[PDB]
Amino acid sequence: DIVMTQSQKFMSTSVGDRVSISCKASQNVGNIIAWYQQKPGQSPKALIYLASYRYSGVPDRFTGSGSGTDFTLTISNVQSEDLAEYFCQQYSSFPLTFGAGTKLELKRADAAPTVSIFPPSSEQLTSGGASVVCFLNNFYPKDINVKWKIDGSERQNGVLNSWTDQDSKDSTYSMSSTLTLTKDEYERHNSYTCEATHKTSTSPIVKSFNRN
Amino acid sequence: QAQLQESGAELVRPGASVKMSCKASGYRFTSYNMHWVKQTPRQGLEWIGAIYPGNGDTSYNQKFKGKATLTVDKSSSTAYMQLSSLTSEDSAVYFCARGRLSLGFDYWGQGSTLTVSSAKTTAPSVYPLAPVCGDTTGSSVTLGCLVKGYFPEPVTLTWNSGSLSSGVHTFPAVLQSDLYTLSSSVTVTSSTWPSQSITCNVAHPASSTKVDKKIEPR
Repeated sequence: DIVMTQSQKFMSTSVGDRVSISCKASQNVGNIIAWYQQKPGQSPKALIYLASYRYSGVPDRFTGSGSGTDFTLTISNVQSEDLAEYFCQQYSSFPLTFGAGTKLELKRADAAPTVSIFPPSSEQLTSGGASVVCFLNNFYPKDINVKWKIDGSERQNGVLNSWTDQDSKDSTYSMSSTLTLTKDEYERHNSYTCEATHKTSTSPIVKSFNRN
Repeated sequence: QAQLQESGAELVRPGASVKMSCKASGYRFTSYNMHWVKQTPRQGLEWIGAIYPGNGDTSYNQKFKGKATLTVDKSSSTAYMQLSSLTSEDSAVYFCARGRLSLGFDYWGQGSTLTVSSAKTTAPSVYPLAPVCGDTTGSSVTLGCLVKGYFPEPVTLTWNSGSLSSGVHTFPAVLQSDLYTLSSSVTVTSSTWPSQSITCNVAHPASSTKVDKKIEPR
């Protein structure tokens, strides 16, 4: 199989800048590669075919280049609508293969996360459950690490995380982390902590509490 | 003028078998190959196979051989893809697309979402999230709502019936052990809560449920 490689999962840029997304084929496929753009909850949209041709109706700021194995998609004078995910594809020989895609995100100034932790509710405890929740809102870059520590020990089992897309209003990122235990287990420990490491701080941000 | 009309979402339990459709219009159906692609956050876009509606010939990606079967109905310009022995691994979005020998996939359907779960419709449990001991350091405070144990999607969530639209973050739902759990936080001024009541309104149409959970100080 011909492997298509897009080394950068994410790329940061600004409106008016020029970006170049790379894509490499494990074998020489001449100019039989295409580029597709895709936005949240939508289907792929054809932008480039035959390595450098633009489909009818595509902005001229979009340009494709390369031949053989090294290809690239360049977007000069970037626009807000251009912010999306880009996939390259070789349709030279079966099985047809796509790259892993590259997400284009708006660049913005660094922002530390606002962290807040919450204990299990009475309602959930009555049902025999216990979830501890941690919110880490409006931070940037998107890279961040969250850890849970029960009475000093890190706990990785029973944790579920959810991340939001880059906010269209302030270009920041938010995350939610929930640790779920059984009521019995919850009432078996005392110290619960949410620890986050982020570019904006040398030391981790710590939010915790003790049962009762 | 070309248009690919895919069938709607599907919900089935493991071992089952679904048959998605892709109605074509605006061009000569038998002149182009119809391709199918699978999309998933973990595997990305994956080519499944292609069918030439002209004679019915097909090509399959080894990886989906035995999993997917492609056919067409020439008279109704419709293409089909059936997936059997479904498992949670087959849960993804499936697109049909027109294949052009030299221009690649010039057209794509909207896609059909396939969710494979052994779960049955289930209303969510709405849990209030109040700050530890009702405290807050800044001139603002953050409350939240934990919507867990529901199926299927989607869920509608608002704060104070929508009056509080600013400063809210409703996180994407996560599927775990057959059920979904979503999260939502809201940030307001210290002078707002507990002073004034903050309520989490959660609706789940699939089960016809509406729940209003007020965040109480403890």
